[PDB]
Amino acid sequence: LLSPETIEALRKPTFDVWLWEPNEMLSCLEHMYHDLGLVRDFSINPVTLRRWLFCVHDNYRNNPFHNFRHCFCVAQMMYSMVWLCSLQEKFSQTDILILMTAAICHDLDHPGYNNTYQINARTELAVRYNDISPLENHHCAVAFQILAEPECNIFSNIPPDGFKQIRQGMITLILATDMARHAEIMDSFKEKMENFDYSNEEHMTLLKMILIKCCDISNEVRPMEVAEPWVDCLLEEYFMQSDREKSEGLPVAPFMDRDKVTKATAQIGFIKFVLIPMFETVTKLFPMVEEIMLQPLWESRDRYEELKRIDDAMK
Amino acid sequence: LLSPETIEALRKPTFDVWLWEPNEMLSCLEHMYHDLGLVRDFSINPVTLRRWLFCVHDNYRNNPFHNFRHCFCVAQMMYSMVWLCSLQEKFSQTDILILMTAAICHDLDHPGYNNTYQINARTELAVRYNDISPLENHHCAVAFQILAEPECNIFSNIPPDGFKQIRQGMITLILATDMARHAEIMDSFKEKMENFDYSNEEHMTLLKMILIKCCDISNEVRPMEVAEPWVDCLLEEYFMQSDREKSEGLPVAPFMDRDKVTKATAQIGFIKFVLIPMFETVTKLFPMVEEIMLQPLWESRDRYEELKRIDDAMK
Ligand SMILES: CCC[C@H]1CN(CC(=O)N2CCc3ccccc32)Cc2c1[nH]c(=O)c(C#N)c2-c1ccc(C)cc1
Ligand SMILES: [Mg+2]
Ligand code: NA
Ligand code: NA
Repeated sequence: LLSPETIEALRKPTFDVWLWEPNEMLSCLEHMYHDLGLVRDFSINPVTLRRWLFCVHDNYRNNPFHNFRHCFCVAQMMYSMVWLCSLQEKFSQTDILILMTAAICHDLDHPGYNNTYQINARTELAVRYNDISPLENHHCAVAFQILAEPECNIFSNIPPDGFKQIRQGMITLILATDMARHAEIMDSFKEKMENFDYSNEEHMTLLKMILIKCCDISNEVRPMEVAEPWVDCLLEEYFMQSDREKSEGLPVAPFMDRDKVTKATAQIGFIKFVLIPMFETVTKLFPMVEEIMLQPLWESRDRYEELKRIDDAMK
Repeated sequence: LLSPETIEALRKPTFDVWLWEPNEMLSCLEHMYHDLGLVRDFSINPVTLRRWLFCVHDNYRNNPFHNFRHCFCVAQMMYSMVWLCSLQEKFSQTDILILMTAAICHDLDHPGYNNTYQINARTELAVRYNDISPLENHHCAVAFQILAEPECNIFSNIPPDGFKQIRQGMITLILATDMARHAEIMDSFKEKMENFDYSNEEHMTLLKMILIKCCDISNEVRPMEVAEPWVDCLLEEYFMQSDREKSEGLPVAPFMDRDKVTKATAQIGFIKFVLIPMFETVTKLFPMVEEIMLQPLWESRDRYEELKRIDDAMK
């Protein structure tokens, strides 16, 4: 249970996610729902909220990166963004609920190997989802198989009008965390940014997809003490893919090959080309993000480049 | 064995489809992949082609409408419009192969209850496909499961690069048979119709989708000896659903309700507001479409609107 200091600390992207076990992180997730007013406002059963989170945890696998601790991070970032940008002013509790609950469920039952792998290798998955985000489809399908189980049904006191709405909302947001759609989504978002209209449901739907996207890859925003380990974790998972592809005679992405990559090169690429554009467009709507999220993205890039000439002198 | 009155009758849309038993209709679909070049071309095995088709028979269901026979009508109709329109000049044999093969697999394993039931009943299927064309994804999914079996893999001898173009093609096509996407498809089709261009893959891709749709719903193009028994069938399914749907508290469509439908009324709008204006914008690119198809339609509309006043006098 929760230290009033921690209680404060948890809302900030600083927060050291490595000082926490699973079952403590679960106690943190429980807190966020209570704190955000979700439990009161959607008559969530407090036992059933605990049981669901266990049910959820249970169904993430032990991958180097795509494990429960990713999910917790993404959630905790969404919670963080909710306080930073005062999102409870700009969204309904039913939107807020959707964001949190998506965030938690978004990379569920991840097998460790992305869609590219799923597709190329004709996996039962990609067969079953016809090469359209077989992962991210599955994530949802699990997410609701879980919620179907009455003891893990935290929506049990929401009537069908509510549920239908949340279901669509979650399914959108989870499916947007395929990166194949990153520029697609980022373009459409910039288009609507010219004259952003908090009245306009398509604008908010985009905004929401962005927010979870920001979270689905916020790692580097955190302190580097905290952030860097994830990179190793990610790479470890990546090389674990390519080795199996190189084995089975399947395509290998340049970002996933042992020989071609370095930690320093790949992250410079990702920070400058993917992250800072996304967190820039979002800074337009919420200025308070420059300071808290762009700053330690700028720093993290400045570090990786000094680490680049150190990767270049050695080899 | 096929008599050459049959081998003549198959290439045109009149072809009566209630005569032939299953094993005989398989022979027709064999004839078509030899006759259209695809056996000679794609190095297709002559026994993997009779296994894949006997297999594909086993994985339709005994549905009042959406059955193997529906699969035959649509492909046999799809055959009819290769000669009719002379599509072997405009389209590649890849495009010819996809279109044929899609037609054959397009409503695979249909349970006889539409997207709107699966979803509203929160059925395993709907949960899995997240309300996104639940059936048209399931059909496509069952398809490529047969063609992953090595004793049915007709594409065995095809490259993955060819297979990958046959994949992300047959896919695009079967997901277009969700009439729920009808409106959306039509309008994007007339968007290109302004200035049509057989060079462009997209315009050509859109064309391909249109063509296959016209087939799923191509019953009243046929002679009303042949064409009218598919409105006793369609409704036998439609009612079976709306019996259970009322019986499980679930919304019922007007158009499926027992006591709001009389065959005639149903097909008049289904002809006036769906079939006619589709085939009309098919005919701008291929004029011979007018003669053969838009005719037996216009007359089936007349036939039904009189059949209407026999119904209206009675009630
Ligand atoms: C080895 C390079 C590390 C670098 C670049 N890399 C980018 C990448 O692999 N891909 C492959 C598909 C794609 C589409 C558009 C842009 C990039 C990429 C992955 C990544 C990086 N840094 C990160 O902090 C995170 C995080 N979170 C990710 C990351 C984030 C999400 C997921 C699903 C996977 C990886
Ligand atoms: Mg994911
Ligand atoms: Na687990
Ligand atoms: Na069967």
